[PDB]
Amino acid sequence: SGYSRVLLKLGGEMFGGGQVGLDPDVVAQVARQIADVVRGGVQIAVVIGGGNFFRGAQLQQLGMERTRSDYMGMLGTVMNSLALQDFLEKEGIVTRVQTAITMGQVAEPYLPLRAVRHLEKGRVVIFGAGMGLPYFSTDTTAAQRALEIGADVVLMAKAVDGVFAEDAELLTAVSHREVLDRGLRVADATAFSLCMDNGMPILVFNLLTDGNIARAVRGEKIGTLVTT
Amino acid sequence: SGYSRVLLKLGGEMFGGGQVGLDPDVVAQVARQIADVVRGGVQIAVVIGGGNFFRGAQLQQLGMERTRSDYMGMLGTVMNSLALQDFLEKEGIVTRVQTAITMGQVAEPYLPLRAVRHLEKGRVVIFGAGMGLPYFSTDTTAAQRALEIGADVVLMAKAVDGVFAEDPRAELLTAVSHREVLDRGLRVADATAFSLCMDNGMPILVFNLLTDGNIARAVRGEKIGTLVTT
Amino acid sequence: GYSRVLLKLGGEMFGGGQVGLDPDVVAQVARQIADVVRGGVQIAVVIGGGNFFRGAQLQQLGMERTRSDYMGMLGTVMNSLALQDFLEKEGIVTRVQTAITMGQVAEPYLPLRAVRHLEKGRVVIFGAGMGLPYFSTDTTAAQRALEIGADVVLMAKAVDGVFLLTAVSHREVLDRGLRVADATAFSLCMDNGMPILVFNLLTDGNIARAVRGEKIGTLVTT
Amino acid sequence: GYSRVLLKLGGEMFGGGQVGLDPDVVAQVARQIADVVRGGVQIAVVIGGGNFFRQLQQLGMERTRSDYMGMLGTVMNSLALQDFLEKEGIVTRVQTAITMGQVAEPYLPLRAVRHLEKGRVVIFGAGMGLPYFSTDTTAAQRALEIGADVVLMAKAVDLLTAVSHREVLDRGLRVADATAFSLCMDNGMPILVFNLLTDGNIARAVRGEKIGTLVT
Amino acid sequence: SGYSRVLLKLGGEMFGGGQVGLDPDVVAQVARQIADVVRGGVQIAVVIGGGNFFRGAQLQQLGMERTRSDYMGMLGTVMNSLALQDFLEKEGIVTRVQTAITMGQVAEPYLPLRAVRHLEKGRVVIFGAGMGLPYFSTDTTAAQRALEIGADVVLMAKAVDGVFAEAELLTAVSHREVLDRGLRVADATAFSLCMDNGMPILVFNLLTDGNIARAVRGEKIGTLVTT
Amino acid sequence: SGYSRVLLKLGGEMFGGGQVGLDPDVVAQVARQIADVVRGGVQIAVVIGGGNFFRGAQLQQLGMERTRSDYMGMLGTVMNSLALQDFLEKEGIVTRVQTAITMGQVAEPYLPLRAVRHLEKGRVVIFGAGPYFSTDTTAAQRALEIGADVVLMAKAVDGVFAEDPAELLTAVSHREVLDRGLRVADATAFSLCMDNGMPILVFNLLTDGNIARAVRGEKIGTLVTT
Ligand SMILES: O=c1ccn([C@@H]2O[C@H](COP(=O)(O)OP(=O)(O)OP(=O)(O)O)[C@@H](O)[C@H]2O)c(=O)[nH]1
Ligand SMILES: O=c1ccn([C@@H]2O[C@H](COP(=O)(O)OP(=O)(O)OP(=O)(O)O)[C@@H](O)[C@H]2O)c(=O)[nH]1
Ligand SMILES: O=c1ccn([C@@H]2O[C@H](COP(=O)(O)OP(=O)(O)OP(=O)(O)O)[C@@H](O)[C@H]2O)c(=O)[nH]1
Ligand SMILES: O=c1ccn([C@@H]2O[C@H](COP(=O)(O)OP(=O)(O)OP(=O)(O)O)[C@@H](O)[C@H]2O)c(=O)[nH]1
Ligand SMILES: O=c1ccn([C@@H]2O[C@H](COP(=O)(O)OP(=O)(O)O)[C@@H](O)[C@H]2O)c(=O)[nH]1
Ligand SMILES: O=c1ccn([C@@H]2O[C@H](COP(=O)(O)OP(=O)(O)O)[C@@H](O)[C@H]2O)c(=O)[nH]1
Ligand SMILES: O=c1ccn([C@@H]2O[C@H](COP(=O)(O)OP(=O)(O)O)[C@@H](O)[C@H]2O)c(=O)[nH]1
Ligand SMILES: O=c1ccn([C@@H]2O[C@H](COP(=O)(O)OP(=O)(O)O)[C@@H](O)[C@H]2O)c(=O)[nH]1
Repeated sequence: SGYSRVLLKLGGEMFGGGQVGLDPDVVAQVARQIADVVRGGVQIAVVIGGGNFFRGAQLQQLGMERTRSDYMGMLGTVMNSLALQDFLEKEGIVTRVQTAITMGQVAEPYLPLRAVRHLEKGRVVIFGAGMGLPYFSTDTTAAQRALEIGADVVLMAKAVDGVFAEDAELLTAVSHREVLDRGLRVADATAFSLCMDNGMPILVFNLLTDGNIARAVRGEKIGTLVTT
Repeated sequence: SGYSRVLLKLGGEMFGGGQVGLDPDVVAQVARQIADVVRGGVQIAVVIGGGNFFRGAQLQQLGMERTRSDYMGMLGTVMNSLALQDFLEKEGIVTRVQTAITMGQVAEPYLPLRAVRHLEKGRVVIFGAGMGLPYFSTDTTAAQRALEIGADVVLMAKAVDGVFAEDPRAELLTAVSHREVLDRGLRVADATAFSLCMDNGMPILVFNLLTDGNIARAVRGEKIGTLVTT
Repeated sequence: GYSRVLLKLGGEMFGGGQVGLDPDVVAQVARQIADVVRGGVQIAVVIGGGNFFRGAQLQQLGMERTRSDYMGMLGTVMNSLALQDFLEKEGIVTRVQTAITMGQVAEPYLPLRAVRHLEKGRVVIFGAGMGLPYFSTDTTAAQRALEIGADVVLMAKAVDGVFLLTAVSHREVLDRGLRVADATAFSLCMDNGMPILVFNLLTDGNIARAVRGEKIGTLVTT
Repeated sequence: GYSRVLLKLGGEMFGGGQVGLDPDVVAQVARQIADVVRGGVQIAVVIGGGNFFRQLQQLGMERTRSDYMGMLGTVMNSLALQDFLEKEGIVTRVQTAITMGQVAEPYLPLRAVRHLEKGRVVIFGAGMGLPYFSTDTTAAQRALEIGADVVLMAKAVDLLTAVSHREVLDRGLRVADATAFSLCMDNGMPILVFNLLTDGNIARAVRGEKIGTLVT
Repeated sequence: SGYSRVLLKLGGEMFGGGQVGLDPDVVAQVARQIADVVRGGVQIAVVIGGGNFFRGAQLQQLGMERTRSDYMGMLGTVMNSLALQDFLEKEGIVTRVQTAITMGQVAEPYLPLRAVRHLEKGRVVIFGAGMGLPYFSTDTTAAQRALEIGADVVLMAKAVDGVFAEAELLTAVSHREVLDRGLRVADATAFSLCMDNGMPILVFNLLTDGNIARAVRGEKIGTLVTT
Repeated sequence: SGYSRVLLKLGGEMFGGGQVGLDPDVVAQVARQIADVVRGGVQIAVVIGGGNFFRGAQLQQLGMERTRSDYMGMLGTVMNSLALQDFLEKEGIVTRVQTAITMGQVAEPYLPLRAVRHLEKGRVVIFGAGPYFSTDTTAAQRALEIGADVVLMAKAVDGVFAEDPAELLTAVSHREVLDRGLRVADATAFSLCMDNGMPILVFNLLTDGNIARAVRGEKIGTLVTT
């Protein structure tokens, strides 16, 4: 039972708390939760999203170029990354932040072999700037990094308990292909492909209800498990 | 009578519109008013603030560490820089962005000799990431950059007409000495920004940027706003 | 006709159906890229690397895929430096950016600079794919095309088009099941409406005729 | 016997006779490294890349750019070795003379020694980091910088059982590239030419047994 | 009492020994003194001044451009930084030099997260090139580098015992009181940066053998500025 | 003669001129002599040493690691280079500082194809830096790479004497210096020129108006040519 190495995707919702900017009362709750599961010995890499600031396709619909707006939005997710790092630090947790856009003064660059040893060294690894590339999502970054750093599962942390059938019975266990056949919102379509095609399982759970991610990695039947 | 090269300081309210985030109505209007001055033949670099995302000092008081919160603030500065770049592109203006924190993929690093040479080429240089270091401000950034690139004056763009003896609810000042600002307690900039310009004789001009046509006035030498000098 | 183009070169176009480098192939490629820079087209090109290793074929031989994807990606810099040399001997100015930073071998990926190079009449070569495992070169050419703001993706093959449909909608190739490029890359093209033109490069003057706007190959367009 | 060894592997040791990569050859090359590691000797490996060429110097490429492609090819050989070692249960550390970060650790010699002392096998890819250098010279140089006891020139061929640096130069015997050989003869490194591919012959070699040809 | 992580300002006086250029006797003495406090267990980062070569404002007075002169003067600090690295290495002390103006192969760029990690590994971080920007001092660079790397105090290493009142050496002043008495501690702008963030400043005679380990243990030597 | 593009080599100890450090009174006149040349119409590239920021055999004896000791010298050349850039600009001369080690913020990297592009545009280019080589050698190599017609070794003696402690010789051949044992430049520097035909002109720099006579093709100093 259990997952030894996980990749946790935090949306911008987990930083802004719904609205724009930063909600310290959420990042605190967010950090107390990660810390509870690191003390259990799980190696946990965190991929940071950035919708509490900008989203590239949102700003392009307004008139801004998309490329320039995708960089704008990856830069927001570094700001979340520095903020998760501070709150995890007040929790006693050692952090290592890695950005896909290299910014030496601010974080070490993307080096996957070192990111894997940080974990083994018991450090929490924070991937910022997503994948570094415009026309991609942080959902897809979580799929990508999770496959490269040898994660056992991608933990899609949400503010509701799992995947329902419309917005309504919540279903606990589904095939990857079962999700697409029932037209379900599990992640990016692009992200889901990279996972399904490579057999990477995904767990959609309510990270904010107390002590749920620790339940998750112990193997308990928590949330929704997408597995092939 | 006339400034040849200028350094304009845009606070975060020129991107957030008073509020946290990005109000595209304001950058569009600021981008419109910069293009008007570029076609007039002024060389203009732009130091960009980030009040509309994070200030390190206020997050420090919420409990966050100052240095991490200051980096968050400088990262927000490049987000405003890229946004000014976009709107300034839609006005048909050629821009080079430079980040004090080095980010090859996003913008060329801070190289000051190339900066003044883009200006000579007719381009607008946008100075992102502040000074690249915590425990500083973009007001002080403007003071330093203006000095390093040989700007004739620091343009402190505000949304009011200038400095007034006493807040609001009426008496505006046209021309002040540097020591006049100090002896009277007027707020023109950071204590450090101002000291950096006063000690090196850089003039500061505080003016209402948002009234259509006014920056282009200020640069042609018009007696607009508030000029602190000598 | 097209102002900025992103041409995708597979390991076919360096190794030639065998393994390694067949310099008669590479030289003809350079010969044809040469033709279009004289034409006034801004061309950036993405280099694939199946004449050495493919990450998913080595993964089936036994090897770990991550480690093998990097092997594949270095393969493309070898192909990338090869094109550089021959295009130079055709008299063309090149500049090679790698998605995996190597400093001394080539400049890193600076996309705003890749585009000032095009504007200056130079040919930008995009090596090391996207610099990430679990991706293909076809996906790279879509991403790189949208980022440098190219008008169309030239999918260079050695057959002339796909089968010979001369113009097809983005949704019509999903509905008939024709093959144009990787499914991950095509969907990133369809979803952003980036056109893809599949054409025989190896016939003389074909690509020069493609950027000219001529009915050539198979054009996928919504 | 020998305590620390530098092993030079030609392109031949990766593609076999022909071009590209041969899993059989690489697998038996690693099987041989493994029972050596297990034997207690610290072993660092310099990797060549002749399996990615033929015609190279008949196309006219430059040598600067040419030499860099070869150097890139050695890093593909290193990653490949590292994989087949890993399946044999051997911990490795690939270093490159050309900084790459994302692919591999840079070349620091102090930190390579650290790795050997910690029981890991160091693979040196990208050669010397510069054009106009061979691999025989990278081997001669890195054997020196990490303090190896001997350079092991792994050939595919099996008779002189001992010559010396001052003895060979009188005969038409090429044991390695003349720039590499002139570095070893000048600094007192021995050179052992042997058949790596006869089963368990490198284990006998570092034990001190009469194998192949030793140059002192 | 004692300081657990410290930042040490060495002016040009501490390499040129007074005259211009470099004086190995002075530098050796300075490395001896740093080395024996690193074994004490102190994490120590050093900011290197440059008056034994160039000072921006002084070349400015001779006609030269300030901006260019400031850069001249910054490269002077790297020259000193390499000397201090050298003498400390010959004392068997692991050093790491980070330079504000990045040169790559001469030293590593400014990476502050990694500077505190060097200190935690027991290494001596040397801060060359000041802050990298014209129109600043290395006194301000120490005040800045000390706040960001988290140091407990700034050690203004002088050749005199401490801050005087023109005899009369002062053992402990408050920040506000230095400005009110017009005492000369550091820079004007360097002191403000310190005063405004509550960063203490100990001014002491580094040259008298054993004074810095003395200072670090928390003994009352020199002049301590605190609020 | 009539030299159209020249590589001027100055020993660093010239700028410190009398002591250690920098004597602005000397680099000032060096700048204004170089201006007369370019406003005359000659293209001029400059290499400067570092010997003024050290006391003679300072770090030869100090025990310093030679790689680190060399980097200290390269930094001093750049300090010397910026100081020249400044007075040459007050002389009204566009200048460009190129550094062998990339120092983006301080100057521009070394690209020789761009370096002649500067001289063609009436600008002076200044070469800093160059481990384990002397600035004599770098002057030899820059001069070759930028197509210079001649390497002007500006030294503090009138030329090359036959005996040394005589008569200063005015014209020698490349094979003649190696054979007679004459002090022209570093051995590696000299072999770089003699193996590539590159002529070398040794002349005293402290006497004013001499740089101008070198380029003009006055028969001054010692001309070494094969
Ligand atoms: O490291 C870098 C350097 C530059 N850039 C960005 O690339 C763009 C082109 O920068 P370039 O250096 O390629 O040319 P230039 O237009 O700036 O100047 P000149 O050719 O006239 O000499 C500029 O917008 C720059 O900000 C990066 O994104 N990263
Ligand atoms: O990386 C660099 C490159 C260049 N520079 C410095 O910036 C200044 C101008 O930078 P540029 O390279 O863009 O123009 P240029 O004067 O050299 O020549 P043209 O393109 O107009 O033909 C030059 O003085 C150069 O030394 C840097 O400081 N850092
Ligand atoms: O820049 C780098 C440095 C290191 N690495 C790679 O990261 C992996 C481990 O990275 P580390 O350097 O952090 O740990 P280590 O196991 O190799 O050494 P110690 O903990 O004992 O001190 C190694 O396989 C290395 O090659 C990179 O990929 N890039
Ligand atoms: O380029 C860089 C490299 C590193 N760092 C940051 O410096 C800090 C020090 O990270 P280090 O690489 O210096 O050592 P470490 O913490 O990983 O400890 P060991 O593996 O050796 O056991 C890290 O937190 C990193 O994010 C940067 O800011 N920029
Ligand atoms: O590889 C990446 C990662 C992020 N982004 C941009 O940065 C934004 C960050 O938001 P994100 O979409 O990642 O996710 P969310 O915050 O909703 O989880 C994206 O939306 C894109 O606009 C991008 O362009 N490429
Ligand atoms: O050199 C600099 C420039 C800016 N900042 C950061 O910039 C943030 C906000 O900028 P600023 O206060 O200037 O914004 P404005 O109010 O002018 O919009 C602060 O919290 C600082 O951390 C910094 O730390 N160093
Ligand atoms: O972003 C990239 C680009 C390439 N590759 C690897 O490099 C190989 C290059 O193969 P590709 O399909 O691109 O080459 P082609 O057949 O088009 O020549 C891929 O298969 C992967 O193994 C990768 O992992 N990521
Ligand atoms: O951030 C910095 C650091 C140094 N300097 C320049 O380098 C000189 C070094 O002076 P410093 O006071 O630091 O040396 P000290 O006097 O302390 O010996 C300064 O005067 C400036 O000319 C600078 O401009 N910015």
